[PDB]
Amino acid sequence: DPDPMKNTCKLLVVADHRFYRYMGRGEESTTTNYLIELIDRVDDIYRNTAWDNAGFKGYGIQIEQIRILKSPQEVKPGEKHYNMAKSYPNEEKDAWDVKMLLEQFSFDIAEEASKVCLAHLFTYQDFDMGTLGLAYVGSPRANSHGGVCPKAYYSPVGKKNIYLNSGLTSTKNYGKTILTKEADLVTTHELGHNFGAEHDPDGLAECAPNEDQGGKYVMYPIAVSGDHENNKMFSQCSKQSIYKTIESKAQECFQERSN
Ligand SMILES: CC#CCOc1ccc(S(=O)(=O)N2CCSC(C)(C)[C@@H]2C(=O)NO)cc1
Ligand SMILES: [Zn+2]
Repeated sequence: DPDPMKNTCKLLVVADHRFYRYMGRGEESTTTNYLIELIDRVDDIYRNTAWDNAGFKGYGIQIEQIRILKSPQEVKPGEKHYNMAKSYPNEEKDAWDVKMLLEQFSFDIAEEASKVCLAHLFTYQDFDMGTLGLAYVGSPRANSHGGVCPKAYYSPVGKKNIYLNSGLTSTKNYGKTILTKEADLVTTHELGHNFGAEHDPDGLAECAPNEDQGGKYVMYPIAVSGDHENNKMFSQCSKQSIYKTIESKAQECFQERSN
């Protein structure tokens, strides 16, 4: 039965200078409110999900710290940063290579990252191939590096400890802002990875239903529209993975739900 004291994954949420400018209209309060609202709607999905299809419910996400980067991190030659002005590795792209950004962000946020269940990056960058978000997959194993619950690994190159309790979401795709309902689902799904779910097996009918049965679930490998019933829910495939992970990791790094 869930532990009321250990039922919530507290977030560090970062809005880099891009999201701030283009989603928050250059306003800190606007940016802050947007993401408080976003995470709150993502939390409705999680909290209301029964991972064992019965009483293993109530588990959610809350922001512990929001950080708004009103300004890019200035960079001289031969040095990089996730919230730097320029994209990496190609300068002449709208966006970073998604995997390198997640990697960069995790290195830069390392000191903060160790203090929280999860760290999440919000950005406004048009990644190639319609890519919208990325995150490390959690696991019930104690040594797992990735997903819920910070676990140090030393980077000899980085000259410090890193935590892969992280993920990111962009609200820009094919040259435009995505829909609010799309953004909610990008974050649900990345946090879903963090929480331990791999993508749904697309040829398995129970975990990838046809439209007439409510459509695909949120861990479907191709961005869902959010128009169909199942789009905002977790498949049984996702439940079984996330359940195991929560069952093991809640005692480690989950906290009490705050008002
Ligand atoms: C709208 C919506 C939705 C559900 O969440 C998603 C988040 C990212 C992607 S993705 O960026 O399109 N993509 C799918 C192919 S594998 C790759 C890593 C490229 C990525 C993903 O699954 N990230 O978690 C799709 C759905
Ligand atoms: Zn995914």
